[PDB]
Amino acid sequence: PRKMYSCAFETTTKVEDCRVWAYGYMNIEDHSEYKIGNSLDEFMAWVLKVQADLYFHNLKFAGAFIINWLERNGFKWSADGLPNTYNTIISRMGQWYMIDICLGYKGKRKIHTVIYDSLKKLPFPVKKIAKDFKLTVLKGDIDYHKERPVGYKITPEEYAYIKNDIQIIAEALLIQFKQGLDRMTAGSDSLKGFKDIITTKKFKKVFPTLSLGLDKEVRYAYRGGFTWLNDRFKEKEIGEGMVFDVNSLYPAQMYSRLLPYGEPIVFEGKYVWDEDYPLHIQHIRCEFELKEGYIPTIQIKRSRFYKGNEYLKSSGGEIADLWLSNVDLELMKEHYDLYNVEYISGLKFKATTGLFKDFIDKWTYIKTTSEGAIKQLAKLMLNSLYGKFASNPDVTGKVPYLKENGALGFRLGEEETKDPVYTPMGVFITAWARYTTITAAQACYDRIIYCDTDSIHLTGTEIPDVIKDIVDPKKLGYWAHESTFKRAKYLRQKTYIQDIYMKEVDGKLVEGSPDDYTDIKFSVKCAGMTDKIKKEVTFENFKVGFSRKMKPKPVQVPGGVVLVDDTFTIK
DNA sequence: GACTGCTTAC
DNA sequence: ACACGTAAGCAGTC
Repeated sequence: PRKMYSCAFETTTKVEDCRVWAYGYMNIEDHSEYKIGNSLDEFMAWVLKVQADLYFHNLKFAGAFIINWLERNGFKWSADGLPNTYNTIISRMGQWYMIDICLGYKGKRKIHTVIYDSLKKLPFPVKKIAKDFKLTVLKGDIDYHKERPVGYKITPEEYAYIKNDIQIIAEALLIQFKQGLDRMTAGSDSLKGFKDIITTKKFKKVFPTLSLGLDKEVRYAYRGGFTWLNDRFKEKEIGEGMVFDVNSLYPAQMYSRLLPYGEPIVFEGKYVWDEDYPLHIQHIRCEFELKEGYIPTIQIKRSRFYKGNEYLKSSGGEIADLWLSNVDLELMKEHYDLYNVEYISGLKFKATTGLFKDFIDKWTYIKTTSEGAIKQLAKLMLNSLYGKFASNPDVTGKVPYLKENGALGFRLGEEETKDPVYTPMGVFITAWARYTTITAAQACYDRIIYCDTDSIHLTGTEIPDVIKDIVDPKKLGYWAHESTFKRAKYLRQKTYIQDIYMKEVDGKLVEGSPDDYTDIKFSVKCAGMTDKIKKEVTFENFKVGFSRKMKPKPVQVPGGVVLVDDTFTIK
């Protein structure tokens, strides 16, 4: 039997002086078995003997400290699992999944302690896990800036906070492991849950392995959310308005859209219609013009002519090279005039609906019928599945080492390649989401202000008639009226403020309407702006210019990581 | 269009 | 071996 522990560090804040001042571990399966202490050597002496699986929330962070120690106490990075070495899975993007510390072997069997990221299983802050999973959480936090020299003694209150953090996550992990969700990541749990229901044998045949060449081509057609500000509202304080968003955008598409499967057939030129293979990805080159009355939908990245975040009113005298799904292209043909179109090549796929039916209604049932923890875990299964079909088969890692200056650096290791899952499915799921949002926006063209992925922001407070049929606050894939606002200011993409109408229901501040409301609530959405800076935003100062030197930046230094204060400015 | 290394929005 | 993202954005290095 292999033991699991929930762990945490607290650490100092000086660049010149970065160390652990307290540590905690708790047996996930026996919360009475735990220890708080003030020494890394002591923690790490234990790490090297428990021969168990450890979890930290945000392994990226405690990890820098762990590897700084390992490197100064006789360990080296090795992918081959030798004695006195450590292996890691750290992605190209600097996301941390594992630290495997090998001590040796008894017979064939490895003797080691593996450290994981509980954030990868439970992707929220600890405070929120507590609230949502109905677990005990203390209000407030440890005083972060506070002088703590070597041999600082942990106070009773800090012991309290440290014990509570590790317990919140112990209790949560355990509920998850008990539910069957034992894999490394929330995403791995979903996909395994989905494979379980359709069976591995069928999965392999319905979702075959494409070559790296084809996968890369399918991937040129893989895009995310539609994020668009109607430019007539740009940097202009408006009055009343309202926000609708879809109920579970992605699962909604998975439940009922025509989605691709099986071994694709490659074609040259322009796709020719085929009932048996009715979905396709088409490579074209063309010019185009937005028609009057229509929202733009063509966004061109990775070219020296745009400006990859703009949705374009026109191709501006240049030939646009793009790989598109048939959903993209059908929308695009209806919003634009496309001309001088060169149809190069493409793949076509067979298709069906309800490949995800059994999965989705299983966990939706579990969601509708359960409270707190299990309810959350059921949301987690539903929402973590689709992202995972389009997994990049390039798993080239990052390898840690100590730079000559005592701090932790990173080099890219060898090219590694895993088998492609089923990237076309990812292409179409997100294609359908976009179509859903854009056609709703366009139906409300005379009122639209903004969209971001699953949201449409409209002027005025009455529900528009074209939308009235597909609006319901609960039904999957329908639009829910989630808020109404008194006034708003949209600066650019992912950058807006709203004064939301709220009201008191059971003494709680919950969204209301303009013939209801008891109160207003200021709300700041602004990518890259950390919550402390948001408090400084007001309606008057929220504009290109706004700048505050209050932004934490984590920097590598000898010993570990330290948050340093940086500036955030709207440019 | 292509640095690194990080943030939030969804 | 084990490993969901895309998108839009700021600041500092060389």
